[PDB]
Amino acid sequence: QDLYLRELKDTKLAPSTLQDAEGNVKPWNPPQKPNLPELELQGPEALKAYTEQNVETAHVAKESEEGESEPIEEDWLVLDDAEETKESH
Amino acid sequence: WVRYEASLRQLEQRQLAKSVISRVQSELGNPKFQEKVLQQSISEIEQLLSK
Amino acid sequence: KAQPTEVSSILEERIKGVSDEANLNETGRVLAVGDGIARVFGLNNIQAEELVEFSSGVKGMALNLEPGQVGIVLFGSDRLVKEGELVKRTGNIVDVPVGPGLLGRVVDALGNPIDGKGPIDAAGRSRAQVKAPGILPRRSVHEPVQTGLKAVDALVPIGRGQRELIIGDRQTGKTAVALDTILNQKRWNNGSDESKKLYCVYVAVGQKRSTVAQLVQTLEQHDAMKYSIIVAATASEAAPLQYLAPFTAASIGEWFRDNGKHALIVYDDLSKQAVAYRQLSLLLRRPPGREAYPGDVFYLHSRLLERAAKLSEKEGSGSLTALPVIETQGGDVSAYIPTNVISITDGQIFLEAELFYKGIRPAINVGLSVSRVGSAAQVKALKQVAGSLKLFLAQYREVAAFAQFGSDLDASTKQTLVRGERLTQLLKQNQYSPLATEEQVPLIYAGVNGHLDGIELSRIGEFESSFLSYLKSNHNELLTEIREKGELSKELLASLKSATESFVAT
Amino acid sequence: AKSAANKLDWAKVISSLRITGSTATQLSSFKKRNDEARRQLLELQSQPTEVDFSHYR
Amino acid sequence: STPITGKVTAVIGAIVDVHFEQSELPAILNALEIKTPQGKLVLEVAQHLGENTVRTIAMDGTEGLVRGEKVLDTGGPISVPVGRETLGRIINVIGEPIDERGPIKSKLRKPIHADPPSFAEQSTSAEILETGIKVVDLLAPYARGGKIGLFGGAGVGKTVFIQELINNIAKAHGGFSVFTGVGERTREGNDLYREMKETGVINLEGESKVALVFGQMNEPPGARARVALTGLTIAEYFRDEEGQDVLLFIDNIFRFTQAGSEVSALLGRIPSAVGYQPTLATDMGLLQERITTTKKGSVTSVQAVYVPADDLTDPAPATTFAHLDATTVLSRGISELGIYPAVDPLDSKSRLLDAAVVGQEHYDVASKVQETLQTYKSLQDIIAILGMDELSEQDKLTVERARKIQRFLSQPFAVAEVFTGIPGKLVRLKDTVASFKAVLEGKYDNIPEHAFYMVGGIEDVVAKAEKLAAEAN
Ligand SMILES: Nc1ncnc2c1ncn2[C@@H]1O[C@H](COP(=O)(O)OP(=O)(O)OP(=O)(O)O)[C@@H](O)[C@H]1O
Ligand SMILES: Nc1ncnc2c1ncn2[C@@H]1O[C@H](COP(=O)(O)OP(=O)(O)OP(=O)(O)O)[C@@H](O)[C@H]1O
Ligand SMILES: [Mg+2]
Ligand SMILES: [Mg+2]
Repeated sequence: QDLYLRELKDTKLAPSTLQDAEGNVKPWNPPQKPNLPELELQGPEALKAYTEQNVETAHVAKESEEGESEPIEEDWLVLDDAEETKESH
Repeated sequence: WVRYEASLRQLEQRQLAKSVISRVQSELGNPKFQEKVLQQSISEIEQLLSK
Repeated sequence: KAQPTEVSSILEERIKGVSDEANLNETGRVLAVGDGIARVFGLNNIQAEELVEFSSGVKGMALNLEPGQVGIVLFGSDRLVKEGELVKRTGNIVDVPVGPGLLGRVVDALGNPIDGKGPIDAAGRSRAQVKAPGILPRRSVHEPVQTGLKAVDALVPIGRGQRELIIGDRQTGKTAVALDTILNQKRWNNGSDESKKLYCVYVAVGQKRSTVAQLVQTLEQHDAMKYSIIVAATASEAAPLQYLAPFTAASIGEWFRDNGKHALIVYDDLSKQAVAYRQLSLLLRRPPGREAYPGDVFYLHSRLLERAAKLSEKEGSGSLTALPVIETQGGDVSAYIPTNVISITDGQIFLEAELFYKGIRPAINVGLSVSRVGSAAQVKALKQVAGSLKLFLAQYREVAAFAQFGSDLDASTKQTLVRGERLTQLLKQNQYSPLATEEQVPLIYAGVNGHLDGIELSRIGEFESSFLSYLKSNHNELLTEIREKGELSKELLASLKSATESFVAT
Repeated sequence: AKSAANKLDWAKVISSLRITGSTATQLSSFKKRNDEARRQLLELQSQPTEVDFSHYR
Repeated sequence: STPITGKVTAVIGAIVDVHFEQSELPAILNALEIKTPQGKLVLEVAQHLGENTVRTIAMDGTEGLVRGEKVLDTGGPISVPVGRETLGRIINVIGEPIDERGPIKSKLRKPIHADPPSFAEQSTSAEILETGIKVVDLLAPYARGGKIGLFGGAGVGKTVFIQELINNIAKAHGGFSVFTGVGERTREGNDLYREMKETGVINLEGESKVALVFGQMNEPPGARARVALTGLTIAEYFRDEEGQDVLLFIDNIFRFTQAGSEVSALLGRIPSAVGYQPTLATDMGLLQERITTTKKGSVTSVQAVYVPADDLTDPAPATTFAHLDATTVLSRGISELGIYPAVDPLDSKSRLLDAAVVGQEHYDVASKVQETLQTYKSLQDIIAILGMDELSEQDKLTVERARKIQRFLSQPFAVAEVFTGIPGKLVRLKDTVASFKAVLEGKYDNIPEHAFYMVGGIEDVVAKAEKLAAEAN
């Protein structure tokens, strides 16, 4: 009946321009467009960090080297220190 | 980017809540209140005539 | 989102269709409304305990059916109700939707989705007051429920269909054991064998919404919400809703129980259930009983708890395990509701603040904490194959029985003293860290062949952790063999003893 | 492999009874357990490093 | 519209029954009006009795009420001024400015009775609020978005603890604060008003950061039961409309349940346990659920509870235990032992005391302190009759360490320096945890136990021991 149809029609006048269409909004003085799709579109990345973890910064892992590939000055010293330990061992 | 969409779902219903305020304020300023009593009259006839 | 707009349009059209198909004449008229109570003149043929709708939109349950006017409690506030309001009759007794879509959702006492994740896919609709299974349509408890707590597993066994009470004082760890069991069930809840699945259903009667928010955040962090259902009755809700919620959750679990699955219900803080029932009965001018409680609180608790059972093979061999929680004031277990609940359950788990402040984190009073089922509902690996796991109860009784009054007489007394204190320091565990039977067995088995040689008391914890490491590495065969077969064979006993002594020498 | 890596480590602890005060061999064994323990945890917590274009997108 | 008018039939103490006319029945919890010679007497509706008669609660004294007097319906619940203008203005249970600083120029007026904010609830249980008091920071940290206990009997110093908190937290915080003050002495309210005036928190010609609500015991039970909700309404307006961190303060929540019990007997309900109202848990939950962190904003509420006859098992304290995360019992025995604050360390207890939030070192320190203090209580019975010489060497070490600790938990307050003679002091969390761990390790056992009394950090203990060994000994 009509009293539901007219409020169903009312759903096709007041909120039809709200989200069903993009005719901004008549009852509201503040606009609907420059909040969610431009200011709050970056809103999720205005809550998290930008240009570091949304870009995600796929960074090359810092490379770690061996013991400088210099065995002679330490292996014999370790061998000399191994003599010291095994006397105490 | 998911709960932002979820928050987008929740906020959208929230302005629809104040939209009903705009809707309901449109409901109270009509001569349909005069016309609506005829809606009961035809409806209540259809109700008991079923029995 | 235009889709919800036409969804609401068709909602409103069926709203009209349903509303203008009643032509009721027995629709009563509200005489007077009290503090959440409303006597109504009308409803000549109203059933008992039947749901109603008020013209404002508040639900109500038909408690008192005295001649003339009817006693209606309110599922919600008396905010919008006045005198002389037409009260719609549902035509059916209060009901709650049941189904498998409940998993991962949070609902209220009635069963409405309150988490805000959309509607609920319900496979059925069951009563809130259903009869407990009879004497024959049931089977004894044999399958054990793995809590993940060594003191709750090897000492006080629980199984499918039993009723273990977490009796204790405030903020002693009552909810901790329940949530630990819920997290522990994830090990088998991720598999395919449905006979080992334990879906968790939890009640929150009286706890503030912040607490349940932290709790649900907890289950989703450990990825347990996918097999858990939370029903919430905060203190903000009306007393009828709190009083009704545990029954609805019981029906929710009984859905799984009757469908051949296995489920676990945590009746958290069932005392505020009693106080809500007190408010109900007193506001209905029903004559009170002892200390202002309604007389039929024992019947209230019995009917609720005994619905949990282990069904027999004929109906499907389903199960439902009750895990109620009762808080006591100053350790007074002689209090009325504590006595009723200790007499209603299939054992208890005592927790006291004194052991909690003594360092024992579970705070399990093994002196009083007892289970009506022992060998039954216990994994065999934690049983006669381990030998002493049949009789640690006597050992922990005697070690407490000679603390200073039974002062150390000879070397046997000193040995028992060291053994007992090392064990009590061993049973300690931390919250949010459930454990498994296959690594329960080695730790307590080490508690019989070499425990006094532990590396001083403050360092027995990393001793147990390093023992677990030395058995998960280089010894995974033992853990496996004891975890699929569930018991310790003769060669398995020899291998376990060899490993224990090998790490003892280490 | 994992049990084989430390299987020979239980040989050096028997070899350690005659050699007491090992400065870094146990530390190297500790280091080869520290990083290795970091390995199993790393791979078990490792989800398939991808975004579900079917569901998660 | 036409003014809804009726006749007063019964005036029973603080309970008034009003008979109305055809379909003129007002709503529950809706303000009515009686033109008294003194002023305005509102009649909040409690229950409906039928036959166009309603049972109401008077917010003022019912003196001079004649049966059949004209009543007027306001049309809604009690309305109070809300907004930043209320800051610096002392209001009442109804909202009239009782500071005689002119009429209130509020822009909005909100109803007193609201609803809990559903499941729009965040849970940020990671903000340890630095209080300064040594005992509370260790064993029961106060959350910035939680509800604070403050239990205790008569003359245990709960109000002094509240003054210390308002001194240490309110001054150095960005966000409005509200003090409701349910059913305390008007003298205390006057001192508190003055002190905020001199400190600068409220300036009669400045900004002012506190909205002062006040309902004392001079108000009838209805006002004493509604003033808490009135202050809560101000807190809610500041959290929602302004989006600020509010700092709600009360003086006693037990007075609310006490007034509920007062009105329940004449309201016509069967008495509950030990003569309380049947609607104790429900009403108290309604009151204490509106106070919540509330996703758009945050609140800290330092509650304060009076235990009747020092009974922790009394229904009202027992029920309000469940709705608090950080609690403080303030046991009397500690008070006659002379340790002020008289908080019992074995019953303080809080959720935030977990290794993930407060830190592993802090958790271990607190646990060991609890053990040391609990051994003393366990051995008290043996010590009391026989004596310490009948204990073992380890028992003696533990009991003397426990004595040193429990004497060291004491801390001077900047508010109660007149009752101590020692200027107030504040200790940071990192300092007190380190000091307690140092004492636990046994680094300070040659120090006399008296050196730990009225001190701050361990350095103060060392200095006090130096003086005690210097001139006293
Ligand atoms: N194993 C544990 N390790 C560490 N802390 C624990 C452990 N068990 C409990 N706790 C702590 O004890 C306190 C109370 O535990 P829990 O959350 O289970 O409350 P409860 O006993 O159910 O009480 P309530 O009735 O107040 O909800 C909490 O601070 C919790 O962190
Ligand atoms: N930190 C403190 N230092 C010294 N004295 C203190 C301290 N705290 C409280 N007192 C003393 O405790 C007594 C009671 O103080 P207070 O007015 O705060 O009590 P209360 O418990 O709030 O009282 P009531 O139950 O009447 O509300 C006073 O004698 C006061 O000097
Ligand atoms: Mg709990
Ligand atoms: Mg005081």
